[PDB]
Amino acid sequence: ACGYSDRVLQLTLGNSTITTQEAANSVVAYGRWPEFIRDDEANPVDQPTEPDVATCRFYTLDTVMWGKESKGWWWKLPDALRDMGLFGQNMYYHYLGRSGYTVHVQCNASKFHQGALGVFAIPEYCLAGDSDKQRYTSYANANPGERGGKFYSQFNKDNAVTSPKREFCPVDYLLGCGVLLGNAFVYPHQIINLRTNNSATIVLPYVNALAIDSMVKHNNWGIAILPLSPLDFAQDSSVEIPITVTIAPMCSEFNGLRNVTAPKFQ
Amino acid sequence: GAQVSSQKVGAHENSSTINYTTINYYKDSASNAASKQDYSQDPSKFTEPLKDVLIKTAPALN
Amino acid sequence: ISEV
Amino acid sequence: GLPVLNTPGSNQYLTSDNHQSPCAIPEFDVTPPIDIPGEVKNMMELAEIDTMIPLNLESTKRNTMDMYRVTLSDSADLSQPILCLSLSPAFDPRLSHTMLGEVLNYYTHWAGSLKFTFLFCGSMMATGKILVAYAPPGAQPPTSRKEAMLGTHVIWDLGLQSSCTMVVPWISNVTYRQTTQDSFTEGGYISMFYQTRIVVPLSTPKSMSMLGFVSACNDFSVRLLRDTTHISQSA
Amino acid sequence: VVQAPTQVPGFLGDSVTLPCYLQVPNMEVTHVSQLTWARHGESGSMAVFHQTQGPSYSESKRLEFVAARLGAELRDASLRMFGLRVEDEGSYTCLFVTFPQGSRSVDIWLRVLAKPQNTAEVQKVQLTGEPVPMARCVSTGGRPPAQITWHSDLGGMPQTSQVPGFLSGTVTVTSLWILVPSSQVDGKQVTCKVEHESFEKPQLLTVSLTVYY
Amino acid sequence: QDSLPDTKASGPAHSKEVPALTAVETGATNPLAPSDTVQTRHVVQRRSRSESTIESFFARGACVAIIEVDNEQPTTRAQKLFAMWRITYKDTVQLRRKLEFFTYSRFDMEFTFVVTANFTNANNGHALNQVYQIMYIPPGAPTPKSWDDYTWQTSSNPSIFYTYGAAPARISVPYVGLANAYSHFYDGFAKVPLKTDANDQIGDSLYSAMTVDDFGVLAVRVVNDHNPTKVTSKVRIYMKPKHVRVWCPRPPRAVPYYGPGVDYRNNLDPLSEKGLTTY
Ligand SMILES: CCCCCCCCCCCCC/C=C/[C@@H](O)[C@H](N)CO
Ligand SMILES: *C(=O)CCCCCCCCCCCCC
Repeated sequence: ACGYSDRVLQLTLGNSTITTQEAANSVVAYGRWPEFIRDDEANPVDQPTEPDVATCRFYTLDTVMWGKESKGWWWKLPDALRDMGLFGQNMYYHYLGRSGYTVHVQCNASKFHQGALGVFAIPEYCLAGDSDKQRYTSYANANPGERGGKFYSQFNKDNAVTSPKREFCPVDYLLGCGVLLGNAFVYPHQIINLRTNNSATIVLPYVNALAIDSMVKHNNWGIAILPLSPLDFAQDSSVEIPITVTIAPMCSEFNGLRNVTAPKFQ
Repeated sequence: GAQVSSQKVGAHENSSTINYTTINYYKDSASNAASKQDYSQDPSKFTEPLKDVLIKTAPALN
Repeated sequence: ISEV
Repeated sequence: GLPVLNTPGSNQYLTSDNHQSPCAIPEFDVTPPIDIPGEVKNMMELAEIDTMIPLNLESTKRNTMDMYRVTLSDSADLSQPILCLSLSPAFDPRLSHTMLGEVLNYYTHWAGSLKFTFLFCGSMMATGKILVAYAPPGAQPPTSRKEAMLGTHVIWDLGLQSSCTMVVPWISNVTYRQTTQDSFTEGGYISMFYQTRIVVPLSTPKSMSMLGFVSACNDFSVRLLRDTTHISQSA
Repeated sequence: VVQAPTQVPGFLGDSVTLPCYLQVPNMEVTHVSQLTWARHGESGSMAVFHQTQGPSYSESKRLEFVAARLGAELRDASLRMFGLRVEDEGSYTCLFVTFPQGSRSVDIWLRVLAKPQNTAEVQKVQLTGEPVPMARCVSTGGRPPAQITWHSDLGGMPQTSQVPGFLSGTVTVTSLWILVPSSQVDGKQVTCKVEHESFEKPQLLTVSLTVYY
Repeated sequence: QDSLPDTKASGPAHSKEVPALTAVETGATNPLAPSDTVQTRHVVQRRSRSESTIESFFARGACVAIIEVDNEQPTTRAQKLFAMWRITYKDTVQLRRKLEFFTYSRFDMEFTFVVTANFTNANNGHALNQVYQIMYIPPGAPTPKSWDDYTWQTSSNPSIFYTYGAAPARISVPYVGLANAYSHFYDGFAKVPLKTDANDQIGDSLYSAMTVDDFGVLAVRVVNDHNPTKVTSKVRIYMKPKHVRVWCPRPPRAVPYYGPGVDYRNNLDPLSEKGLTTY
């Protein structure tokens, strides 16, 4: 009658609002909405900071382009937001930090384009390395920030055993970690199938084996976007359309304040 | 301290609730055997983790 | 004892 | 003949088991107890007593009475730290042999808050203000007062109350840390800097010792009993 | 198996390395392969080189760790202690950890100190009889005193008195001088042999004489 | 009462309720039952899922280690008069793969030890029955440097003294994790390189590893002094998780394991060939 649809949503957090008119409902991972540490689950004893609206708001990462030969993209959280406004500052000034997230992936095209993206949110997304040496990807390479990384179609082993790259080599049909991509659907996910929807919204609780941890040392969630069905349009052979990822911290609390961490990335 | 529970009987002799008895002999619960009387749950958190869960007879996209 |  | 069936484990000897065994001297007339002062019920009671920290393990000082003395003076370089120490209470060489460090070295894991108390042993005419700080791990270890004051800290004013306590609050990711050194369970940094300087009048010593003490707070516990590396025996 | 060669002098000043080699047989290769060093040492219970993934400095600020770490090798690791004071011995140990049997190794230790320096000076004028011409064999800077030995060419040697040790900064100093009496020639290869057993062959310093009028 | 739901009888349909159509884009699985798309009869269902509970899926001792230890004259060379094993489930593959259907777990652990021995030399007399000491050395405790040094006094570490030929030894251990659950996967590092670090080695650590020593080691020795003939033994260790809870399911490992992380190397082609239209 007045017209509410699970295809049209507005998300408002802090000073930021997102609208979509072609959603496919939204996922709350494992059925758990984010929340703060309860006193009976608390572990550091100092009073936490809870920046609230200053950090729990939508940050848009740099857009990536989906073309016919794209194999996929991945980001880790909190890493993709390490340089985002006051979320990054609080993350680096405190030994411990905890946060849930709303992830909104945006990709519009037209009624004559086709393709389907799988958007998966993976707890502890360990990725495989590029060489004979095990567990050797370096901190700077494992953590690309908002730039994220990419998937490949095959294992290209780094051979310069002299000046090893120490990078991940995520093969796409193996989900970058030795399992088959088809089973990634056991993880919280949505599909952006261009004939049906133009966005995916997934709410992520904080998941870890601890109530709070070091955000600088450990990524809690990985976001993997892979073309389940490749992009195609009319009869053109080089169609490209943007994919934009907007993520908002939720229920952020931090403990253990001191001087700022300055990681060496370069 | 004997716990008495019912067995779920498979093959029946040509002879009812058959029971078995358990006593824990150690103070540390890690020493205990497994009771294997385990409850289950709903798969929904994995099969339907949607903010608006819709009924299967209705359209998924309205 | 305790039957269950 | 009660029918019995022997399970795995039969006839083993586990040195941490807890079983009954026949008494070799039956009906012995045991001497009854008397009330001796000083009974202890838990090893953590000993970790709660302040014991003096060997803070100065420089070459010529370690293993002498001088390992317990840190020199303060009115001409010290005010920009430099007075002392620096890692929060590894069973492993850092300044903390591992205190009563707190000796008890933790019989356990694999520790958790809780700790308190450092410092005693000024200058004359009554000496004054000064000192900043003592704790930086939870993960950033550069403080090299200046400017960095140290951004973490947990106490500014001590010297005066009639001779001593000052800084509490290092339990701030940890894991629920228990390891007593060996491990970066995964590292505890952070303690540093101390002059806030103003030691000032004395004429005819007064310009240098003096400071002594430091450490003990566990009431939320501290240890678990997983293990042998210590602090005693051995040769063949 | 454990095959550590480290019984090292060890030179002071400093500085030198404190190595640890564990050559690995050979068809049952070793992991996890973390390496621990325990001093000997008021060990309660740390002055430790431990290396899990990233090399961890258990607090003795004056340390250098050089092994192909954060990856693996495994361990024929080298340590270094500078510096530069005689933080001596005592002793040091080198213990490894292993998935097979090898959460174990061997204690292995040695020396440190201290080499001296030498020069020769010869004067003054001969008004006899019948002492000095005079050759002096100065020996500066060596706590374990260097055995200075004056010899020459003839039986005019039995005459060799010593300045004992009035020690400089931690380090002992001496001067042997001769005397050798009287009279004329230049002219002989009178050689002072200063030892200490460090460096190469003992410090052999040959000189002349002050002949006057 | 643990049986699965009964099938309801259902008949024809001609309606606007369309359970057969759905949109998997939402992230949900369509909860259909056969009576949504065909006519069914009533069936009183008696099957149960008793054997696929988390406890029953893990309720088996699985081999995780084979430790070899000898009893012979102490020579000067490298021998195996005692052996050390770093405790792990990643030296074998079968239990590793079942645990890794999940990201986190919490359980007590039962260890059963099977010990076998044999002669190696045709004959230098015989051997009297051997007793084995299996000592647990937690991270930080002193490790033995020889088979009879002082660490074997075991005043605080727990040891099992097992007699050859007795029933396999068995002990239980509580949940001993430092966190509230064991992490089967850790996307992170134990150290972070900082800009002010003196060199790059200082902040370098292995990807996805946590503590260095993890749970410590088991040190095994034969307590007997040597006989003239050499005797070799193997201790096989079987782990069984009990009182098990698990969280966050994962795809199972599909290509061979290559080390303790998730790295892969060969046989990256798990699926065989089959024609699209071949039954
Ligand atoms: C006398 C024999 C005593 C044996 C004592 C063994 C103690 C250790 C039990 C460990 C059970 C390990 C299960 C695995 C946990 C790992 O997944 C994770 N890395 C922990 O975060
Ligand atoms: C509940 O336990 C009531 C009493 C049960 C009586 C039978 C006990 C059998 C022996 C148990 C011994 C445990 C180890 C001392």
